[PDB]
Amino acid sequence: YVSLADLERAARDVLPGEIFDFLAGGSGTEASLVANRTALERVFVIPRMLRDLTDVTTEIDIFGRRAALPMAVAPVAYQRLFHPEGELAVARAARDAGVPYTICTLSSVSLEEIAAVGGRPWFQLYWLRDEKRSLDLVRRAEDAGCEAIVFTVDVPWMGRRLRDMRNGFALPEWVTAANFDFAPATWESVEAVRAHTDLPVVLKGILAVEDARRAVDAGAGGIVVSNHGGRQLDGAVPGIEMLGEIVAAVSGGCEVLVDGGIRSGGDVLKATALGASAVLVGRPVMWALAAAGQDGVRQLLELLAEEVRDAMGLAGCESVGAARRLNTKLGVV
Amino acid sequence: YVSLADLERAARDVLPGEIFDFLAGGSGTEASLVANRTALERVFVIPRMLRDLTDVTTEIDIFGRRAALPMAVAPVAYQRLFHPEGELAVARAARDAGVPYTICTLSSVSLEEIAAVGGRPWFQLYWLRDEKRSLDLVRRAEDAGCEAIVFTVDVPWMGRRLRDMRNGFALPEWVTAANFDFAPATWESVEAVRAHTDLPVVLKGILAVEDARRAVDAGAGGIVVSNHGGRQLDGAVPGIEMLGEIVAAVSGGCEVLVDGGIRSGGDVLKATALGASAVLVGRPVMWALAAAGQDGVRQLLELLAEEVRDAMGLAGCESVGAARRLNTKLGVV
Amino acid sequence: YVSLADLERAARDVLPGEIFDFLAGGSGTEASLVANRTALERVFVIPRMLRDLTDVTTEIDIFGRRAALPMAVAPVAYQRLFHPEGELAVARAARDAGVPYTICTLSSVSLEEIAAVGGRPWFQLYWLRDEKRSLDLVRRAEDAGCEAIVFTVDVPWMGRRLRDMRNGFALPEWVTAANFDFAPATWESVEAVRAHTDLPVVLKGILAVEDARRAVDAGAGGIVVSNHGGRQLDGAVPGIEMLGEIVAAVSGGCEVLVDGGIRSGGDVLKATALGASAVLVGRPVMWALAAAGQDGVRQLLELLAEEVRDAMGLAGCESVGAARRLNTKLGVV
Amino acid sequence: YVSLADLERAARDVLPGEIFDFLAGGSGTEASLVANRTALERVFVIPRMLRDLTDVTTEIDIFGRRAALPMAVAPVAYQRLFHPEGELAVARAARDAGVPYTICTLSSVSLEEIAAVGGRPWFQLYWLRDEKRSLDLVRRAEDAGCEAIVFTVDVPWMGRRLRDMRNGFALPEWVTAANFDFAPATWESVEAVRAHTDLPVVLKGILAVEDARRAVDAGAGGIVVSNHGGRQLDGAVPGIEMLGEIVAAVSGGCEVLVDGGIRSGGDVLKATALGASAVLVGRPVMWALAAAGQDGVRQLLELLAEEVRDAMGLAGCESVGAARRLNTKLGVV
Ligand SMILES: Cc1cc2nc3c(=O)[nH]c(=O)nc-3n(C[C@H](O)[C@H](O)[C@H](O)COP(=O)(O)O)c2cc1C
Ligand SMILES: Cc1cc2nc3c(=O)[nH]c(=O)nc-3n(C[C@H](O)[C@H](O)[C@H](O)COP(=O)(O)O)c2cc1C
Ligand SMILES: Cc1cc2nc3c(=O)[nH]c(=O)nc-3n(C[C@H](O)[C@H](O)[C@H](O)COP(=O)(O)O)c2cc1C
Ligand SMILES: Cc1cc2nc3c(=O)[nH]c(=O)nc-3n(C[C@H](O)[C@H](O)[C@H](O)COP(=O)(O)O)c2cc1C
Repeated sequence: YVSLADLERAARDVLPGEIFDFLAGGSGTEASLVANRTALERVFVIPRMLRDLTDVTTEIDIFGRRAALPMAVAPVAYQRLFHPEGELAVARAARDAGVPYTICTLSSVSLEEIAAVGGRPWFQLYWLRDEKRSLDLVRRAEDAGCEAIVFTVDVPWMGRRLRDMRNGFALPEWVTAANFDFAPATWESVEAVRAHTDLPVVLKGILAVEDARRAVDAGAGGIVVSNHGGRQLDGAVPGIEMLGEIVAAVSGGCEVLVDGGIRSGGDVLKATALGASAVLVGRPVMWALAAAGQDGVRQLLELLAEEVRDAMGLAGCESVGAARRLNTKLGVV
Repeated sequence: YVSLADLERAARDVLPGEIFDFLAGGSGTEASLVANRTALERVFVIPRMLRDLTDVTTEIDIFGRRAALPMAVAPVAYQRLFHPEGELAVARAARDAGVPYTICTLSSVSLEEIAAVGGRPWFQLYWLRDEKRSLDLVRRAEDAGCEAIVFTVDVPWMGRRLRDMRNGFALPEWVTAANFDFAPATWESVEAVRAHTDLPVVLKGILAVEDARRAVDAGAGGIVVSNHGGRQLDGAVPGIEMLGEIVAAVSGGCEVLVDGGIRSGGDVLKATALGASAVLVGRPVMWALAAAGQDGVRQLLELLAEEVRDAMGLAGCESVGAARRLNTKLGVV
Repeated sequence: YVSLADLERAARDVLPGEIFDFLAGGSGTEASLVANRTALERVFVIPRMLRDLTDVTTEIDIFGRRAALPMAVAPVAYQRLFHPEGELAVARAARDAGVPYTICTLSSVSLEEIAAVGGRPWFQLYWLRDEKRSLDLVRRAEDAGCEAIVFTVDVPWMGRRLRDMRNGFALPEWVTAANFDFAPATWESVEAVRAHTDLPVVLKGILAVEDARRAVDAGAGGIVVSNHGGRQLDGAVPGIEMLGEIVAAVSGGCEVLVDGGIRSGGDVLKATALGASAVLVGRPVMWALAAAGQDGVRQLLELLAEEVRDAMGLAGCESVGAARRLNTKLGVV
Repeated sequence: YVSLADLERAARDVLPGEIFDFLAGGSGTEASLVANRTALERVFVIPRMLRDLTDVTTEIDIFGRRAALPMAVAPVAYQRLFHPEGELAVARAARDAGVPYTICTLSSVSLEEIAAVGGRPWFQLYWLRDEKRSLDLVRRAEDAGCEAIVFTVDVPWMGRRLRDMRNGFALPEWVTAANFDFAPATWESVEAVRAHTDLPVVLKGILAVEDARRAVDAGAGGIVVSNHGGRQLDGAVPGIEMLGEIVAAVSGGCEVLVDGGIRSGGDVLKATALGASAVLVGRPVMWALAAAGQDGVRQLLELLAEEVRDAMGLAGCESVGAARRLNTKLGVV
């Protein structure tokens, strides 16, 4: 594979169409899904030349640990839909690549099994029925060694995914929510989580500048600027279009991650030049999982690592921090 | 039906082509018809997160009455073209959904029959030959229980609909202007109407900021910012592109509605975030009528209600007023 | 015919392909030819409502004479290429419609014969070999009753029309430059013409703001803001994109006309709302001539008159002067 | 041939597909390759009229010598891939046209043989393993009569050309790096070159404004504003989009050239109107070489000379300096 699009083609061949659609689709007319890509394609980097590249490193420190790239695997529910080893295959590859892996509340393998793989697991929280059950899930994740709580804040309920409606998509009997034997989150829920863990709390799904500021004021250690891959509000702005304004407003008060449509190392460089600390990558990781299991995810992460190193050096950046100081110019496609 | 476009497909199958063209077409090159959609597709919403959604309501108060959604059925002439029950089918469904229905001067069932269905009828006025006949039509509507006079102000004469010209389109003998057994309106006509009814007068077809201000000064209770679905001046700006500037200029002096290309609950949310009090929806209501009569219109209104509730909650809005305080960002499509 | 595009289709059927290409083509990659249309399609009018339209007139006064529309027939060389009656057919139709007709230096019928048709003839000058011959041509036109000298200023030499090169296009033996039995113009040439006629001198092919100002200072009675239909510099800005800035800079010191891609009455309204006094129309007049001779040109001018009246009234304009006070908004297509 | 695109079509017919791909391709998704063309297509020139064109000259003085056009042949490695005479054919045609030819470090004929053709040779440097070998290459070029050192500064390593990867492209055994029997450059490398030659040093591949300023401060005699034809960082801004800002920042302190997508004399005029001193042209020269050897390159240069003269005169420019004072306006395509 020489690009992430090679993996997309491989996954479309292997997966049943309704499962490919569950993975690929967005809500409504898919305007926000397409806009995530349009927005990245409009950004051009202004590279710097002639800088010392003798020790080019793609590593970052985030939430108390080194990561090999400014990237983590995004939370994607129900990974056994894509390959029989599901989350364990992805987590193993992420561990071996030095990339954090986000364990989902709706994982198809229990969070303790995935955490036992090792690596740098984070845990994604969907707020449950009552505060007590939600905090017990956070405590399970912390006891299992997860390093951050990624509280998803853009799902008071799930969006209207018309491909899934039209296909009548349902989970096969062999895929379950393995952490179980939901109610809309509010700022009060965030405070309950913050008060009941020492782990950094990361709010995923922030798009408004004032919500990013409030996240810092609320004690978040990070945010993910995101429209949920275009799967929640159809017509929500792409995270990449709010990133620069959000980075300026928080002015270093928390880590600012972004997701949505990251499909190459050059896209990682664009996100960092707009001020992101790191990106999440969702669908491409599942393409690699579907195409070739653990080895497929390994190959994807090796390719992304090469593309990130390549883009950084071509742009004159010996570190991710230097990449954040690059300027950009919007173009037309 | 899971989107309004499903209804469009259904109506194209059933209607004779020349009737589909009378419904779908615009004037001239159809530049303004297409621009109504382009303009909405360029608007992206910046949703808010983590707000209390325990009592999410789509209701508004307008012109003295509660409506279940920030939406009314736009005036569309000659509804028996689309289904034998015509206006009565649409009015019944609107009444049952809690949505105001606009009775047309050129309705194919008399305004008194449609008003007898109940619900919240408004009456749309085209200015007649003389002031006396025009005021007698207003008085008929008021006596029949209509709640607002929607005075259409963008039709000094009808635009040049080339599809209708090319098709030689004419009304079948079985469709008539049932209120009868026109001259261009001016500001003097507006004053004559205002002086002769206690009902709110709503000027439909305002695009210039100074005409919106003059409408308030003239005693209008509302305006509809509209290019008449691209059927009048070809090259007229979309209403959605003037809405924000008009809302600022009137600064609460009247209700500001918008129409043209509203095709989902997400489009309703965009219109409200740009400052509209409510929208009108025209062609989709006739698609539903053609496809399945009263039950089709009911299904359309149920779908729109679900989409509006969904979009509002995903955007963190427990009320329409909160949706009007959302910010937007223009993108590229 | 219900649009000017109906005439284009008719002319393509009848004309030999190489003659259609001589008419339709531009220079180079045809970037400026296409941009003339793109630019008009981006302009949207903000119409006014509720104004008195009881005496809607499309007439203007220009260069000392009333014209029935804010339009003249652009200079197009060698009209016998398109129909055997050539310029006489076009001039007769223009006279009967009350539209000025521009007689070309490179007309295929002598300027005195075309002027004898009557109407409001203008004369277009290409600067000749020496001042004396050029002034003798101006004097012929004045003696024959031409009312204005349209000095074309964007042709120091002819542009590179690749369709004509590829086709090896040449004039048939039966088409000649009937005024004959060229050198680049300069500001000195303009002064020589101005000093040797009392007729208004109109500089056709101005795009830079400072050249429009210099034209006023040089004693021009008008300018035509134009890129020569995309036939001269490939990459020259469309006239319609410079019009507003030029109208502001001359601030009434001369008439400001525009051409390039005017294809409907709505396009005339756009040009006037951007500040033009009048437009020229070139290719569509030749489509009508090719399709149906004099009667075809008559039908084109009747259609344009109807479209201009329609667009003006729909926009609330009882006169061309009111149309010049309309505002516009740029959109995306 | 009447346009450069005629030569592209000719070269595609003759070259093996993998060699055409090595020539045509870019890195990654080819976003920067396409953007070089998009960016030029968005620029429109505002031509001036009525100026004296009696002595229109396309000549410039650059790096101490007259050139017949504001253009040089860009460095393109391994020209024997395209025709058996390779660099000698191109250099002969450039010499006869009065155009500088850039000899590559990776030329497939030795730099001394190409320099012996005569003309105005420049020499392009890729920084080698150690300073000593790199300076010996500069000294060879200077001893052979090269007039400028074009130090390429955007290749710390080569970009990821996916067409070449997919094709498994490799040099045929009959094509070698004839100057031989690389390490990333830095500002220190530039100073080493500057201190060891009296020739002007030209930094090729500058895009950031501060790197252009630093180039002047470092003693460069010129820069080439360039993204390396979209072959280095995928997502790098087109040089043409940075040119105006760079020309303002250096404020005459060095020559500012541009490359990337120049495909006509009109594109040369656009580059000069944006402030370039001259352009480089790469791929089209190789299309001409592939199509017809030396005579093909001669024909390309004659066509470009005609197109540059044509565009300059149509724009009212009797010299390249006048063309640099033209204004431009961005449009939409
Ligand atoms: C099939 C699928 C399942 C997802 N599941 C979750 C989830 O359980 N929790 C969450 O916060 N986001 C979830 N997401 C959103 C992703 O974390 C991510 O925000 C989004 O896919 C955008 O990144 P991408 O364009 O790289 O896929 C899911 C996305 C997909 C496509
Ligand atoms: C077939 C048809 C008939 C219409 N009849 C009327 C009318 O009688 N009075 C009126 O004010 N507008 C009339 N309109 C305009 C609509 O009220 C509305 O402004 C327009 O269709 C834009 O909304 P849409 O895109 O949702 O259709 C008509 C529109 C259509 C398509
Ligand atoms: C076939 C042809 C011949 C033309 N001949 C002349 C001419 O003799 N003198 C002149 O000033 N412009 C000439 N023009 C330019 C037109 O006057 C006009 O500027 C241009 O065609 C743009 O208008 P349009 O888009 O309506 O065709 C010619 C244009 C065409 C297409
Ligand atoms: C096949 C090929 C080989 C090239 N070799 C070199 C090189 O050896 N040195 C260099 O500085 N640039 C090299 N370039 C970049 C060109 O000099 C030039 O910057 C680029 O092709 C953009 O110009 P164009 O669009 O006119 O091709 C090469 C480009 C191509 C296509």
